[PDB]
This record gives sequence, structure tokens and C-alpha cells, in this order.
Amino acid sequence: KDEQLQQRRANQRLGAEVMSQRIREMSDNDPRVVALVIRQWMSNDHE
Amino acid sequence: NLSGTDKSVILLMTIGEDRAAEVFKHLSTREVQALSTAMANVRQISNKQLTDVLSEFEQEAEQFAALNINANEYLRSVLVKALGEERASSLLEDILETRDTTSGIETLNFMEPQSAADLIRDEHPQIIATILVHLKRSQAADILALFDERLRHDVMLRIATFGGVQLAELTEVLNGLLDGQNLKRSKMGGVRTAAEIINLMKTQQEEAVITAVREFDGELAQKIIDEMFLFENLVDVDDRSIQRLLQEVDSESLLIALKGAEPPLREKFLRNMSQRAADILRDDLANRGPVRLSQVENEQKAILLIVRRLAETGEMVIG
Repeated sequence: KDEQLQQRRANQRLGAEVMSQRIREMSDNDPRVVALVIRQWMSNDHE
Repeated sequence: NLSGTDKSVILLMTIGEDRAAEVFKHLSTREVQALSTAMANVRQISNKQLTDVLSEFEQEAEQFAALNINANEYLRSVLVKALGEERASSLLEDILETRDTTSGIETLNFMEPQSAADLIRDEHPQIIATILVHLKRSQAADILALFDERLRHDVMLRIATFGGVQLAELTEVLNGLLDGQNLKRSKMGGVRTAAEIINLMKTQQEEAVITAVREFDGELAQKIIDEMFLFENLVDVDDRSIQRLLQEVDSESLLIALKGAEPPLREKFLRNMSQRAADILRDDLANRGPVRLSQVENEQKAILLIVRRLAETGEMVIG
């Protein structure tokens, strides 16, 4: 299962990427707070 | 869609309050509040869109504005400065009222003559006389016809007496009349809408409310019943019109609605058939019995809907 272990290492890299994506989402929440509120309203309307 | 009004709206919501304030002071309340709402809720923003907006503004600046000095924005102030430097008489302000008055006179011509009359009936008969003189002759004749006989004769007599052709008092008179239509347009009277709403209701409840309003005021109930009326007698409905509608309307639908309709209605509707169609319809009326009243009313409502569609087309006067 060395390939499965490599897949687990890839999953750990994906988890680091997910943390970076979460940081990017946090950055979107952080910079342009107005734009974040506008996107909140837009997602609510799309909902 | 993006109209010339809408292009300016996008320009304003893109640029900001610095020019929005001048636009508001040169603008009207509903568009001011529309741009305020646009600022409050905006979802028309794009990297290319904003640049295109700036380009469109540059086009307006090089064409509509033609890179000119403030048009009546800061100029009116220098005009007031010259007025102050000259005799102590605000003629420029009177000309400003005259500008609104002349625009209001044109608006008066555009807008409904009877509404103009009832907005001016309460005012002075000399006001009516001078405004009718200053208005277009056709609009004046329309308002004259819509006046009652005595008020109309008094208006024309005071038109004959009208020789003062006054001078800034006339402008503010029109300004007052404009302010009496400047208020929110409303026009939600819907003289037809009661009738329209009752027609939109069920037919049995329609008849019940017709009886109720007959008890309330035979006049108002009769008006409501007239608003219900839609192609019930040939002479008012016009045969050419019965000819044109019912060839557009499905023959089977007409048949189903007619066998539930009164024999006079059947005869007046079939009088505009092609004779083969009339004979076929009458033969099938004899053959089949009255189908469910629900379906009969559905066909009648379809007939009325097609009448409304042709009324929308406006090629002829329905009834």
C-alpha cells in the first residue's frame, strides 16, 4: 500500500492546500469587508 | 437593457457623490432615490465595465458636455452676480419660473385634458382663461369640450376679457399647477380596475358584488356592470369587430361558450361568422347538450382574454 501511503501524503498536501484555501477565504473576509458583505448578500439572493 | 437614462445612472453609481450631488440638485427626487438605492445595493460592478463607464463618461464630456463651463450650474450664480450688479430686479429668477412654466405648459398639452381641467377647475376662472390661451389650440379645445357648459362659457368669456397678458404672476400660477401634479403621480384611480378586478374574480362572486354595489349606489353599480360588459350587444361592439375577433378565436371555443350563453349573444356572435361556420356551430349546438358550466365559463374567459389581447393591439375600439 505504498501507493496508498503516497495518496495519504497527497491528501496531507491537499489538507495544507485546504488550509491555504481557508486562509484565502479568511483574506476575502479580511480585505474589502464591504465586498465580503456584498458577496454575503449575493449568496443569500442566490439561495 | 441600458437606456440613455440608464447609462447616466450607471455613470453616477460608478463615479460617486462628488458629481452625484450636482446631478441631484439638477435632477428629480425619484432618480435621486434610485441612485441612492443603487449605491445601497450594487451588483453591476466589473473590471471592464467600470473602465467602459469611464469611457462613456469621457464620450459624454467630449460630446454632451463638449468640455464646456458649468451649464447653469455655476453659471446661474455668475448670472445672479450680474443681476445683482444690474438693477435690483430678479428677472433671471422670473425667467427660471417661465422656463418651468413653458415646460409645464408643454407637459399640460401632453397630459390628459380632463385631469388638467379638474386640476384647474378649482383655480381661478381667469387662470383657466389665460392658461387655455397660452396652451395649444387642440389641447385647449379638448379641455373646453371636457368642461361643463357654464364653466366653458365663462372660460371663453374671460379669454375674451384676457388682455393683460401678465408679467411674472403667470409663471408662478403654472408653477402652482405643476406642484399640484408634482406630488406623486398616483393616478391609481383605476376607474376601469374595479370592473377589471371583479372580472378577474369568479363570475358568481362578480354577480354578488354587482348586486351589492347596486344596493350601495345604483350609479356606481351600473358603472361596474358596464366595466364587466364585454361584447354583449352587436351595435356597440361593432359587427366588423365581432367579425375580426371571432375568426381569431377558436370556433369550438366560441361554440362551447355560446351554448352556455344567451341566445341573443349566440345570434349576434354568429352573425359575423362565415355562413358555413355559423351553420356548423348552430348544428353542433343542437347536437351536443350544455357541457359543464366550468368549461363554458373557461371558454367565455378565453373569449374575453382574446378581446383584451386585441384591445392591446389597438387596431379597433372594443365595444
